[PDB]
Amino acid sequence: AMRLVADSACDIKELRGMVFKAVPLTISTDNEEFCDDGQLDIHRMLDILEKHKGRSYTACPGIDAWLEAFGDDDEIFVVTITAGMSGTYNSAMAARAVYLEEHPQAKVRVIDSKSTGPQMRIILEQLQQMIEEGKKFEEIDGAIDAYMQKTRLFCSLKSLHNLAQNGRVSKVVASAAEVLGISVIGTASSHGTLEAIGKCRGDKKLLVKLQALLDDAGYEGGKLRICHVENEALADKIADMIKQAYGTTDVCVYKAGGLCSYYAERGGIILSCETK
Ligand code: NA
Repeated sequence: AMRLVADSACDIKELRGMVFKAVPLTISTDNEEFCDDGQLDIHRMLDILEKHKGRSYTACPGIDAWLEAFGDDDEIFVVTITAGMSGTYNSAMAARAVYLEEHPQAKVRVIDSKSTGPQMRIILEQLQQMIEEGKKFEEIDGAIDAYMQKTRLFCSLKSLHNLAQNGRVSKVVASAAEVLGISVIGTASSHGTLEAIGKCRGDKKLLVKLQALLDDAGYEGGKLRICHVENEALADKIADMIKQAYGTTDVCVYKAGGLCSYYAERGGIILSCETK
């Protein structure tokens, strides 16, 4: 009975039909720690941050939190946010090291998603599908990396202040979004970093740019996952556009978790898809 584990950048807390545990990251100011778990009031956190004048920070999970999440299962897949932008992958590898010294029959694969959010979700769902198909651990461990090559992520961000203050995007890139009504469109790069594609004024222009990006990426109507930070309206417009243009039936629109809400910011969208 295999176990799936992911950091909270995956935005989800359950995978119906699977054994799954999310491991919280933490967002902090000088005054308060926000743990990205079931207790988090994200709307309140965003309100605090929008009027907070000082620096804010994020932290990866402790080794103890990973160990708790592994439980005592002998076959575990762990999906992490990109090693290109976070120490999360390393923390998971450190926890795996301890776990294997404590569980002699265990197999644990840590997967650097090279991404975040909905792309981590798509990976988790594919792991689930292969497990349900009866594939063995070693088959899944090989195959998931091949599957990941046929997935992409795009985002549209209305503010990149939190990314920029934490050194995760260049100032020049972030400055575009400082203008009211301008968003920055990005993709997950081959190095697992945020690659800015361009700027965009308004929802309709974003829909057209995304359609062009999806076409070029080899999108042909496969699985599509869209998370949003208090922008269900835009996420629903994107989903409608994609259904109409590509005939997609496997679509889910859902809310971002704490970590993705912090870095994508209010208004932000992130989407991931399977490609040919
Ligand atoms: Na903006």
